[PDB]
Amino acid sequence: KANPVNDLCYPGDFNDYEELKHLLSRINHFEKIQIIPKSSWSSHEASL
Amino acid sequence: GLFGAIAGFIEGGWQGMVDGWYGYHHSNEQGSGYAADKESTQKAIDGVTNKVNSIIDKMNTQFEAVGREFNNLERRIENLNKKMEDGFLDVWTYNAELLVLMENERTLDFHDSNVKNLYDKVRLQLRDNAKELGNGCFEFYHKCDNECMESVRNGTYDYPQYSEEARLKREEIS
Amino acid sequence: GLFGAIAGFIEGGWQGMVDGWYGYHHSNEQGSGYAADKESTQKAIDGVTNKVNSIIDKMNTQFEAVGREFNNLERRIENLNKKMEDGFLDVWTYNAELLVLMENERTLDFHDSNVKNLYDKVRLQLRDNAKELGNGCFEFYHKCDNECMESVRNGTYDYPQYSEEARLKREEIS
Amino acid sequence: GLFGAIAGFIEGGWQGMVDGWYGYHHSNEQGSGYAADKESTQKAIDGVTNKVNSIIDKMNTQFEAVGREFNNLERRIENLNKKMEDGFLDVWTYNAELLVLMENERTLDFHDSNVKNLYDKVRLQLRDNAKELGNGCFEFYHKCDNECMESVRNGTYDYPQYSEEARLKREEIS
Ligand SMILES: *[C@@H]1O[C@H](CO)[C@@H](O)[C@H](O)[C@H]1NC(C)=O
Ligand SMILES: *[C@@H]1O[C@H](CO)[C@@H](O)[C@H](O)[C@H]1NC(C)=O
Ligand SMILES: *[C@@H]1O[C@H](CO)[C@@H](O)[C@H](O)[C@H]1NC(C)=O
Repeated sequence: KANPVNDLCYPGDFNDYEELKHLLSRINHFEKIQIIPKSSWSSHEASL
Repeated sequence: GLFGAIAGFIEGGWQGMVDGWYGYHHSNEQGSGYAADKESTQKAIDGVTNKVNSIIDKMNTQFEAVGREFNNLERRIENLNKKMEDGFLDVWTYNAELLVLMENERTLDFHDSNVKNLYDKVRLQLRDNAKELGNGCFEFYHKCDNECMESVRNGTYDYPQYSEEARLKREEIS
Repeated sequence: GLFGAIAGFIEGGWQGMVDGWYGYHHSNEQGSGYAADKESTQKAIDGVTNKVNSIIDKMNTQFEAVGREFNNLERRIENLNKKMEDGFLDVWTYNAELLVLMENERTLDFHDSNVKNLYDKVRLQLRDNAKELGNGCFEFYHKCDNECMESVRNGTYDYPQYSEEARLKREEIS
Repeated sequence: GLFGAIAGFIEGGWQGMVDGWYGYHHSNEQGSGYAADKESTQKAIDGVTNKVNSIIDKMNTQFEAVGREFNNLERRIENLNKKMEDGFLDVWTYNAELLVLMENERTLDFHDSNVKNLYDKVRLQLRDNAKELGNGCFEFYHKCDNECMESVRNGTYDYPQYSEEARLKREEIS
């Protein structure tokens, strides 16, 4: 939509946001992978 | 109508002529009716169809607008993109309208010549034998059959034989 | 002059003709002078005026240059903007010049047909009664009044009555 | 061929005519051959050469592509530059093709009128003296020398003298 309702829930800015949307025009598939699994942060606390 | 064939000499169309575009009306002893000659209407069909394709073929390469977005801090570029995209559309919509406007005039004028030249050859074949009335009508002298009308229709009008009977008909009215 | 009406048959214009564009010159027993027919010059006026407006109407949508400025560290964009703005002007100045160049030829050729077709109908009405000199002049046979000249002017030339006196004049010179 | 001069009346060209574009073929007692009139072919040469230069002269101002480079982090501008440069080329290649396509039709139609009007003036000079065959041939009556053919060629055909001998030849065949 022209005016999205749920965009960047937490306040802030997306760096090079328009640069990324240009790349999405040429990509037809996306897949999720476990680059850094959760529960692997034993020192810092991730859930809270 | 620059050539004047449409209106001018012949200002009335034939609603009964549905077989083709250009044809001849015969009113002789063996009835009357409308008939068509293929060599004239076929070239017009081929010429117009080639023109119609040519408009489509030439317009194959055209500007295609694409979406670009900016981050509210670069408005000179956004204005530059906006003025470029609609500027190209304005250029291309003028070419399409101008091309359509000119080719409409060509087709109407092209049809003028074909019927005009169709009249010219019939006058050039009949010559002294017939009289020119003014609305495209020819009134010949010889009392031949309907085949002579077809002879006019295939463009094969032999002059000499018909001249003697017609010249006997040029001296009895004079 | 493709149709050949300007120059060709009639190579000399009439400076005394200020009432209209196309007209007839009569030289008979009841004096001489120039007169105009409205049905020919009015259509030319309407056609040309429509053409003049059409050039203005079609050219309503055109590129409009706007000012953009850059900070001496972005010269690729400034060069891009400079080449885009003058590039559009170069495209649009070619369309305007080409349109004017072609429509100038149309008006001259359109005027050729109107006077040519005006000659064609007068020959088609007079036919055997008059003789064709070569410079557009017709020399008819009947000794009628100036109203017959007006009859030629309103395009209402009845043939039969005038044929008998003219054919008596085709046999006395032969 | 809108005017119909090419093909139509004269459907066969002359391979033996290499001196010029338009000319006359004479077949009389003093031999036969081909001859040219300069006033017709010179104007065609000047008109066509002016047209050829006009295409080059008008196309002097055109978009010139220039190289610009970007640093892989600004692709919206690179896409904008790429679409602008090839977009202008697409606009200009359409103008060049359309201009060539239309001016090709002009030259063919311009040549139609010149030979058509060349025929028209010869018919307008000979008139009753000759007969119209159909393929552009004129068969006059008077038994004059080859100079009369040149008289037709310089467009100076005095009518009266030749009328009396021809009218004596219009009454012996009738
Ligand atoms: C039609 O014209 C062609 C021209 O060659 C001729 O062969 C044919 O006989 C004509 N038709 C008739 C019925 O004569
Ligand atoms: C002019 O032409 C019209 C054509 O209908 C005719 O009614 C009128 O009588 C003509 N003028 C004169 C003076 O005859
Ligand atoms: C050619 O035409 C010109 C026209 O003025 C004339 O002067 C000249 O005598 C003509 N040529 C001949 C051989 O008569």
